[PDB]
Amino acid sequence: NDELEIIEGMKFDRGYISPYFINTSKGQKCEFQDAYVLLSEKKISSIQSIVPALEIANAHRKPLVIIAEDVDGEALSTLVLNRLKVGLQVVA
Amino acid sequence: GQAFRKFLPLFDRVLVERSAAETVTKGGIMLPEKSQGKVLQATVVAVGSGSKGKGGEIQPVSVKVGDKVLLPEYGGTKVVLDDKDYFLFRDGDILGKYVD
Amino acid sequence: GQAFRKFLPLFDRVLVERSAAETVTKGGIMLPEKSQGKVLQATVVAVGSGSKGKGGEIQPVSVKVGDKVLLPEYGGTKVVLDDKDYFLFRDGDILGKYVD
Amino acid sequence: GQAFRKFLPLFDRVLVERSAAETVTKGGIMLPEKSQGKVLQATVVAVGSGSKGKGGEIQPVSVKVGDKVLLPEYGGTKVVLDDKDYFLFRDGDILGKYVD
Repeated sequence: NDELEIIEGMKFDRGYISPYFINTSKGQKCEFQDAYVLLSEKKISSIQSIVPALEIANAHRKPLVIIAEDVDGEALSTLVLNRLKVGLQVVA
Repeated sequence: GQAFRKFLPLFDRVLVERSAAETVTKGGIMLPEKSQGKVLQATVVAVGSGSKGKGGEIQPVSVKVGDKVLLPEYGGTKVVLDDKDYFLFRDGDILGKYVD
Repeated sequence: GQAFRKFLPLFDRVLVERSAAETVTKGGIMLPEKSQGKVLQATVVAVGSGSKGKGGEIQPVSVKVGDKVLLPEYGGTKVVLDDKDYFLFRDGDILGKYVD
Repeated sequence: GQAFRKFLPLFDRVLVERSAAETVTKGGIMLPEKSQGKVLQATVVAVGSGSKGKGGEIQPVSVKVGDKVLLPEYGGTKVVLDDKDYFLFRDGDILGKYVD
């Protein structure tokens, strides 16, 4: 049959990198409210470039989304680490 | 000169232990291990007798055991004692002393 | 020899603080940060005891704390004290003194 | 100075015997031979008379026969005595002494 689907908002066909950002205990979702956004054109390679954005997010105590060309294994290890212990709210 | 755990440097050397790794930041963020290099602040645990080159009497080392020091970046040998990495530098190479 | 904030150089060294960054020009224009390099005029804040190589007695450093000096281009190690970059040179390397 | 099996070093040298090969690990696993490199802990078996460079009187070697020492990584010559590899270093090159 025919279907009418009304998307509300914006959407792109690409998911989170590491399956540790899931804070939902539900159908495998990372779900935030009142989050920050970090838009990077080229890759986030090092620990150096990523730390200041996270210092902002933890200070203001809001989640943070990281939309970049990619999140390298070094900055990624920091993101997953800060996610799994005390519990900074991030996702890439 | 003074010794350490079954170890004693020779003539000029100084056995140090690098200080903490600085895993978290000051405010509230927290850091990995590939970054963060090797800490340059260390504590001296053994000291060699004295400079052999000093004519006649030996010139004893200046940094005394139990001090905190600012290490150089490069010069230094890795020694393993009781499965703890300690680093053996030369007395002339130690940059500063954290007196306080 | 004289110390600084919980820091003291060893035997020949000199801990200096580089002077301003020169952000604007003389007349009326204003400059970025990638240019302007590292300023060569600095102020000395700590001084090591004295040259160990001097036979018998140590030879004290000549540049005394509180002086302005013209640094060399290359020689120098970066030290961080209280989150302010200070640079540690050797006494023989310091070019000139701004006496006035 | 003291000798070893029909051998005697000259003026500064020190003949050591490298210690065990470390075939097995601490816990219970067991290792190959391409790995494990060359052991840096050795025992001194011959000692040369004394430093020729010392003006007038010779300055005798400091490491005395029968000591355990921390060898450097590179400096050293291979000698064959009774088909047992012994290594001949210079007295200044020996890093530490395992006093105990």
